[PDB]
Amino acid sequence: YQAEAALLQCTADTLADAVLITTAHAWQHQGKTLFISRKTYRIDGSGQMAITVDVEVASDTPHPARIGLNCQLAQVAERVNWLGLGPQENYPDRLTAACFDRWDLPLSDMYTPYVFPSENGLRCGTRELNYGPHQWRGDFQFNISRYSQQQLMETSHRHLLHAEEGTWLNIDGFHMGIGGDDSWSPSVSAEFQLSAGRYHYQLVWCQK
Amino acid sequence: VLQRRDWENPGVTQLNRLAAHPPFASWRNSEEARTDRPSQQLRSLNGEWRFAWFPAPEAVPESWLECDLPEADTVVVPSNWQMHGYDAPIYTNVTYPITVNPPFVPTENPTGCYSLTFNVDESWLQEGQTRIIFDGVNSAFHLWCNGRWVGYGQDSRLPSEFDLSAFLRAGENRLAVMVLRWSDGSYLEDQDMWRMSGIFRDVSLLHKPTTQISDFHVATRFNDDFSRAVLEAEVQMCGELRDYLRVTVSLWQGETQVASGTAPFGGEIIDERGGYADRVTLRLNVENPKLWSAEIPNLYRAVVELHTADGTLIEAEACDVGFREVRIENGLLLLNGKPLLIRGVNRHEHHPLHGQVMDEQTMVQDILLMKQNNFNAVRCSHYPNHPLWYTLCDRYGLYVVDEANIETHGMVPMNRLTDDPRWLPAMSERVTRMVQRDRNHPSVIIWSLGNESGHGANHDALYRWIKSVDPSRPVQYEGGGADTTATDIICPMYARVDEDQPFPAVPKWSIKKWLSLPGETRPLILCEYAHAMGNSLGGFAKYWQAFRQYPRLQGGFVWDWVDQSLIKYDENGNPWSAYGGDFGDTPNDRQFCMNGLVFADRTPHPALTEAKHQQQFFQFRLSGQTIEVTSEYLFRHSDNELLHWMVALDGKPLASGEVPLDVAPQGKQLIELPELPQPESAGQLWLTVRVVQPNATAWSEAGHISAWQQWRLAENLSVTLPAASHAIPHLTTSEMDFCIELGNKRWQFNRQSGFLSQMWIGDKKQLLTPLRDQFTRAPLDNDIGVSEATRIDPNAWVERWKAAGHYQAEAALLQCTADTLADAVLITTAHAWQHQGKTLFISRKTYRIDGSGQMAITVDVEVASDTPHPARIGLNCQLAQVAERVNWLGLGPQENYPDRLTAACFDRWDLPLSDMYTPYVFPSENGLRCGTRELNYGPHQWRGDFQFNISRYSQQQLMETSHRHLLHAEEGTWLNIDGFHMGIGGDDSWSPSVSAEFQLSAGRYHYQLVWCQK
Ligand SMILES: OC[C@H]1O[C@@H](SCCc2ccccc2)[C@H](O)[C@@H](O)[C@H]1O
Ligand SMILES: [Mg+2]
Repeated sequence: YQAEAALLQCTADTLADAVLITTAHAWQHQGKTLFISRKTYRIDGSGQMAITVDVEVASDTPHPARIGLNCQLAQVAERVNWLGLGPQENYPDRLTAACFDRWDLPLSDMYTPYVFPSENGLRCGTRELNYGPHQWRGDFQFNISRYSQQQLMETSHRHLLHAEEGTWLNIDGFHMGIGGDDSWSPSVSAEFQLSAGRYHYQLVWCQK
Repeated sequence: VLQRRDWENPGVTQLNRLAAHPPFASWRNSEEARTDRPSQQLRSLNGEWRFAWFPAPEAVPESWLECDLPEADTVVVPSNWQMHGYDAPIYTNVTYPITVNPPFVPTENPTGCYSLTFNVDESWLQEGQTRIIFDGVNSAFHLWCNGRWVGYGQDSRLPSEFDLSAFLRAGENRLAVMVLRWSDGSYLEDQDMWRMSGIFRDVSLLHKPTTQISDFHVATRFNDDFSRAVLEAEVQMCGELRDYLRVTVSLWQGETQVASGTAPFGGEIIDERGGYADRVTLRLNVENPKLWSAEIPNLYRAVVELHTADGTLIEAEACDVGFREVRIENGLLLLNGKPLLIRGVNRHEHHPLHGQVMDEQTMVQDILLMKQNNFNAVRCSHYPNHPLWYTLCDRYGLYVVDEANIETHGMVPMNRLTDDPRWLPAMSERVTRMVQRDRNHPSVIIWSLGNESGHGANHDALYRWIKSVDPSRPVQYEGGGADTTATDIICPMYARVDEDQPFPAVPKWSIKKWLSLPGETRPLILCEYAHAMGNSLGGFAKYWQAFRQYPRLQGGFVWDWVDQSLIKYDENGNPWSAYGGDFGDTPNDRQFCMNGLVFADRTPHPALTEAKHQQQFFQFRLSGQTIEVTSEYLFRHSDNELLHWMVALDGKPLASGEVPLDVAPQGKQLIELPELPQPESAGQLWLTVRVVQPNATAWSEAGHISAWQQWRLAENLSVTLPAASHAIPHLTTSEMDFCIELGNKRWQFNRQSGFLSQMWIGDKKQLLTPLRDQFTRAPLDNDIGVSEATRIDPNAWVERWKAAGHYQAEAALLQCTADTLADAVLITTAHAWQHQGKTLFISRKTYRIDGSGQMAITVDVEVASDTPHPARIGLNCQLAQVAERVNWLGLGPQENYPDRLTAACFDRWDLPLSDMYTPYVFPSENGLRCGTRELNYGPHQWRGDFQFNISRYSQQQLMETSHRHLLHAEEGTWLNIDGFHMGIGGDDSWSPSVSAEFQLSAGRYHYQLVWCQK
């Protein structure tokens, strides 16, 4: 929760028909490196931005809850449209009931109002997501809402949450299971833990 | 004799054959019996005999009974006559090698005529009884002595004895033996093995006195905690009963007499008519007996003496006694009150030069290798063994399942003969004579009614016969669905751990589910599992996890110990390994005769090390700095055991140490490690522990490793940049090629194919073939199954890959571009693999060549969801150079695959190029190493996270060649580097058996390599 990103590399290059940005970051806590991410951004003449991500996780840190990107978008739209598992909230070890199709819901149905606030509203197996003028394409899991992960963690009751300016988007290449064999001891099975040490995913961000 | 045709009549299995009994030597001195010295009363007739071969028994001339044929050769006995070139051995699995028409056999019935001239001593003919013993003859035979007919025998795997007292004369005597290849007994001997014939075990003469010991049985009973035993010995005599006759039984431990008893003949009253006048039962008390087990094979020696009341010895007999108790209680098989875990293997009697002739030296070699690989049990598949085998298992310590010679696999339905009462006589001789021969051996713990003969009323009758004559051992039988009323143990073959196979009438449930079916209470021990054919034993760890977690899963017997290949010679007289069909035998079952963990010359396959590790007797757990050691021994303390530990950072040793093990049977020991070093340098730290035996044993050398395990400790990720180079690579663009130069190095990319087509260091070309994607492997035996060109099996992996076009698919270029960055050159390619308009795979690659001279390759592959999952996703090329050594940092040192890699350890390994090839007799994909981070070969170095194989043989040549002796080294070296590789399977080899977690089914894959010159 406390680890600070330190820049290792940030370079730019003009190719024939595109611009390529390359970055690398290390996340540290008291001298220990927890994660490294290496990214390329390729912006071509069609106006698409292709993002490639490669992450390494130290074998002796506890497996992380997710590996993804987040940002706060400036705009609020009424509807979310996606091609992926739906229509309800689904997670990697609770997604048999969800079906793959084109789904379309108001932004408020993308938030599950649990009385004790937590991570909520994820959709898995997603190939395309549309929100306002933006479109993301890939093979990912996402959640979209007016509440940051920080605000959900600090607030003990759903009536004390307030909508933030704009919309918080989380796009994950990988997400850990939620468990539930019991709630008083670790219960996420070994096949749902992010224990592989190296991960790779890719996204295209465009304006359609 | 030619008009009765006894070999075509299941009602006649013998004429004039003597009763079965335990092994006898007829000593005439009690000390010679006690110390097991050779007996003058037992002569071997093994050596040179005369032999003639005939196409049928009607072709044997009548003069052969009186005198030697001039056209006979001299041959060694024991032998199989197919091993001397007289006719071809036949390898068939299920189909009978003759027309199925019981009880008739072909009129063309190859016949072997053996003869021997021999002297008999004068002293042998004045007094007593002379008998001849044939330990095994295949398949039926008639015997003559000095021209006169003596008798007839069938059942190839148990001894046949005949009285020769009335036929022998002083001086020169002649035996004549006529052996038939086929008989009605052949219908009950359809085991999966080479079909051979001849006098293939020992021949001997035994002299007994007229008043003699004719049988004896030994039984042991215990109190609740095994602190007091009663040895009960029943002795029977033949000949004239006299009042002065006495029997003494004594029990020896080494040179110390421990117990003794003496009685006159006359048993207790049995029924309204009295008792046995010609039997006696002695009871001997033994306090604190040393118990026999496979861990500690403590033996006593029992001597039985027939003597007169005034003390004159008539004859002595002896055997080894082991005190142990085997019972089933509350659904568990117990030995000496503790539950067994069977580390078993199936073993055939097979030698590559001598066929089915077993010698002592071969038997001892098999037993030492078994114990050295953590096996404790052996199944006699599928017939009684040579009598010396049970003696060696008693002395060294292996549990034995002894099996009757009955298998009728090729019948339709499988129980056609075993449900018929006309075959009940023939089957009962095979079961009752085995029990009368072997019931005194401590190593025999379970009887088996035979193999693969369905379930018939004859099996129930014989199950109940054994329970009544020998209540001290359980009975098992697998036929008719493995859990019938004719078995004490559920004993399936090839049931899977988690997956059901619901066949009609005879389903194979998953073993965990079978245990809990409504009503079921018996223990479960697999009589055959993990078919080891070729490159196999994938998923072996999954059986051993289940065996340790479930009490009623008590282990199993691997199929099987040794490959049944034979030796043939080429034109230059060089030996090669041959299999079904290589002798002109037809029909045949080709390479299905090679299922062993060892090659026929007793050299190990790579799967042997996976078996050794899963079967270890010590289990380990790591918690912080503490190792917890658990013993899985039932009876011994760890008194010959030292734990070595070593910590290494990416192959480099940092700390080491030893600790003595002191752990009680089924106990635990905690070992605390010293404060481990904290290095600053990047990389993963690894801890390896190994259990070493400092002293030699009967079965192992000083320094033998019996158990090991490896864990990851702390990791430090590398956060330093590559050193900024001054030089920039130069790009030259022609119409045909992109060419990149830096210093003396040069790379060339072909613009029509889109592959790296050549690389130079100085002026020396490095490649003979372009670096290309590869999605296929030379198919393993488990990929092919029972599929053949005549009869295609559409469900096998090789058939799915062929029908879909994976072997034929052509790469089509979609894109090939080049760009100069600031400090590097970047090449981008894309290819599609097609077959008849369908796209199977797409690969997108980037090559980045920087100023340090490194080439970084990124690969992204898509696989169509409806094509069968590919065997691998990787690159291949043929390098121009041949080097002596391969050095790698990864799992090793032996061949390992994604579902067979628990036994391999991560370290720095270094081997000659030839150890990177596994010479399976049927060629296939082989030699892979997984989990690899760095590979060095000549001047080249590859870095990444990959699996590789390196050799002189292409995947194409391995797929097209049927025998390892026909392979030839290609120019240069074939390298395969895979991001991903499918599992090898091996639950069985005749249906798909690669588990879902080992299939490449994710649709999208990514991997990266760096290729440099260090
Ligand atoms: O080593 C082969 C194995 O074959 C299978 S039959 C099914 C496979 C098969 C059938 C016919 C020809 C070849 C293989 C047996 O059940 C095993 O005991 C073992 O003998
Ligand atoms: Mg069979």
